This record gives sequence, C-alpha cells and structure tokens, in this order.
Amino acid sequence: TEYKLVVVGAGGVGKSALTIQLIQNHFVDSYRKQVVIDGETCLLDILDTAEGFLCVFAINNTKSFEDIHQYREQIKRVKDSDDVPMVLVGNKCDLAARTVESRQAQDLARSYGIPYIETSAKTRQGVEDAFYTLVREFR
Ligand SMILES: Nc1nc2c(ncn2[C@@H]2O[C@H](COP(=O)(O)OP(=O)(O)O)[C@@H](O)[C@H]2O)c(=O)[nH]1
Repeated sequence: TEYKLVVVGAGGVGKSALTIQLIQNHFVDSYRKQVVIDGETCLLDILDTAEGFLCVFAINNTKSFEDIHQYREQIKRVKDSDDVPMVLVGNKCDLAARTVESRQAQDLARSYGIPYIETSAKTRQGVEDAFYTLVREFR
C-alpha cells in the first residue's frame, strides 16, 4: 500500500528533516514503514528526493514557494490528472523570519484543490499531520 509519498521541494526546505522525523523520530534514500492512520494499518514507502507527493517549501524561503507552481505543472503533466494525491507543506514554522505569509500558501493550496499544512521538522510540530494528510487524500 501507499507509493511513494514522494517528498519533493527546493534544496534545504526540510524534506530530509521531515521524513527522518517521521521514520526515525529525530531532527537531523527511501524508507518503508507500517503505520496506522485513522485506524487502518498500512505501509508507507517514502521517497525523500535529493503515487502521492509531499510538496515542501520553507516559510522563510520565497523562491521555494514560487517553485511550487513548477512541481504542480510537472505532476499534472505526468499523471495526466488534476486530482493526484498531493499536500502543500509550509516547513520551518518555528522561525521568526517568515517571508511567506500563511494566506498565500493557503490561496495556492486552494487553487490546486489540495490541503496545506504548516510544519516544523525541528520541533516535530505537524509532521504526522502532513504525511497522514497525504494518505487521507488517497481515500
Ligand atoms: N529552524 C528549522 N530548521 C530546519 C527545519 N527543517 C530543517 N531545518 C534545517 O535545514 C537544514 C537543511 O534541511 P534538510 O533536512 O537537509 O532539507 P532537504 O535538503 O530538502 O532534504 C538542516 O540542517 C536542518 O537543521 C525547521 O522546521 N526549522
């Protein structure tokens, strides 16, 4: 179950930090892990890049947010669908240096028909929520 939770974003947004937090539960390749989400026991196979896509930007990195659009166009163009499980993640919410406003990310996730989750991989704030939210978009 559950290919491939491909985690994709601009360098240094926190794709590695988020994933290892999920798998290895510590703040610092592919991973497979049996999880329970809303009662179901399923397998996450997670591709941390260097079926479902976790699209990550950093809330202090404006370029990494504007890159979101290219990732989306490349996803619609490869799955031939405007409904492929995908979640927009605003990482690094623990920082005060926010150049990307919550509303912007949300208005973008809106026009895509996809959820938006603000996260911190440093604190584990909202990490399960982001991945588990990606799985719920399959259902
Ligand atoms: N303050 C803060 N720093 C972070 C967060 N996520 C990642 N980092 C830092 O950003 C650096 C690079 O992030 P990384 O996990 O390598 O993202 P990746 O290169 O896209 O895989 C790491 O040294 C982390 O310590 C976060 O949520 N908050």
